Amino acid sequence: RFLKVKNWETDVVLTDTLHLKSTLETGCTEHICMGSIMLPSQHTRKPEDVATKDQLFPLAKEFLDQYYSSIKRFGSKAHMDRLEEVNKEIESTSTYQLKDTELIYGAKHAWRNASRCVGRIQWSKLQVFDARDCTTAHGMFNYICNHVKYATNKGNLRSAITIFPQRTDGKHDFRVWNSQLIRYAGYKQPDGSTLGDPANVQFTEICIQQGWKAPRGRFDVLPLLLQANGNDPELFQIPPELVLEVPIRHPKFDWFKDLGLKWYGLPAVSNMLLEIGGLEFSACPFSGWYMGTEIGVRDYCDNSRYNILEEVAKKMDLDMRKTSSLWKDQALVEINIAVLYSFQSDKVTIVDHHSATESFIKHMENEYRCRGGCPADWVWIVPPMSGSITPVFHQEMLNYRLTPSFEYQPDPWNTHVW
Ligand code: HEM
Ligand SMILES: CNCc1cc(-c2cc(C)cc(N)n2)cc(C(F)(F)F)c1
Ligand SMILES: C[C@H](O)[C@H](O)[C@H]1CNc2nc(N)[nH]c(=O)c2N1
Ligand SMILES: [Zn+2]
Repeated sequence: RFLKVKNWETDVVLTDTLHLKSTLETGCTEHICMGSIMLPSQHTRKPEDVATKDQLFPLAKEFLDQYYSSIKRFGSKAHMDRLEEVNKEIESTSTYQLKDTELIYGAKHAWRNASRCVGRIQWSKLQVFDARDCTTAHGMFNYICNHVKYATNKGNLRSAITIFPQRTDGKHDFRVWNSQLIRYAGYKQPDGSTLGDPANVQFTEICIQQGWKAPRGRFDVLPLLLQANGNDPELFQIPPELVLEVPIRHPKFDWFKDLGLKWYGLPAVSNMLLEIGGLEFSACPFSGWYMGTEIGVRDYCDNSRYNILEEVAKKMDLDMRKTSSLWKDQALVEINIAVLYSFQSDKVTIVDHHSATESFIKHMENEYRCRGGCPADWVWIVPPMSGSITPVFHQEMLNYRLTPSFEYQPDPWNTHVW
């Protein structure tokens, strides 16, 4: 009931007691482990799972008890009256509203509890933008531009989240239909192949079906498609001066510029759902900075993404006949050297997978010491390249689900009553 986790590189043992406070389920049973299912049935919030008023107060109490425990005023009159006040408000409204202080605590701890995030060492330095007074898609557009400009900070990137009004009935739902705020377009070709980013080919067409005029090229920054209070979503173009991009060059290979690759500086997930004290925030774009491998390995070299191992090994002139020449591996390392070098020489914040995984072990030690545990998903924490030469490969990690949390949710174009 007080489980142990070992680092087999260092023989370090940590003791997890935090998992006891866990409430959500994981998908695994005593007889089957689901730790490699990408979007487990549990990790999703459908708009039908509107917690009724009966369900709402325990969730509200539980969250309020840890918040007041966090500010060392647990059990005081202030806690008791806030407990009573929200109880009364859930009676009256069948929902309730978070204080600004409770919203910042909730948001920071959803990040803190994100077992799949390797960058959590920074969880307490997060800038919370309260957009719960927003009412229109134009207002959403304005909040989001302000978020991008703030978080980008001229390349000195700053973590942030913008929180739009919470779900109520489920049919009046604020949603950012983009999966990230800044993404490159993807166009299918007349010959079947794909221009830009194959991930977004359906989303790119949805923007055109709603009227987007596509420059039909590679790295075309998509428009924001914003839905407000359940209304049909409307297209907006982020001012280009607000979208900071890094041209990718290599510190040895001068032919690397002619590849003509670039990437945006700001990773800003926009499709997920923030859950706090039983309330569901369907639109909550949050941004940080990139770990290099996200761009260099997954974005650039996933078979179904930009898939550039081909041309890079070509220009490196590699033994591309044999599978066992590791030409793929060889081109992958050079590509990721280039991503880091470009961002750093341009003063845009980026972290390499070695520094990031070291910081997460260090972060893990802090959580087990001053919190009693740290939920962690090894399948996601280990970087997609050079796994065992980073310290997180050798670290045992207990995965469990704590609230407040970030959840996945259906893409809005499958649930929307147009
Ligand atoms: C500050 C710098 C940050 C870095 C370097 C970072 C890094 C990462 C990486 C590498 C992943 C794996 C995703 C993938 O490989 O496709 C991830 C996932 C994730 N990040 Fe972080 N992140 C940062 C900040 C944040 C912030 C500010 C939030 C929210 C406020 C956040 C929440 C999440 C969540 C919720 C997931 C995974 C969702 C899931 O499937 O469970 N991260 N992050
Ligand atoms: C390969 N990058 C795609 C991807 C990136 C990120 C992400 C998010 C943040 C705030 C920072 C960062 N550095 N990355 C999060 C996800 C997801 F969807 F898992 F949450 C996916
Ligand atoms: C099948 C598997 O669950 C899926 O490929 C996961 C594995 N681990 C991952 N880890 C990270 N960081 N990001 C991912 O997209 C994935 N994908
Ligand atoms: Zn399991």
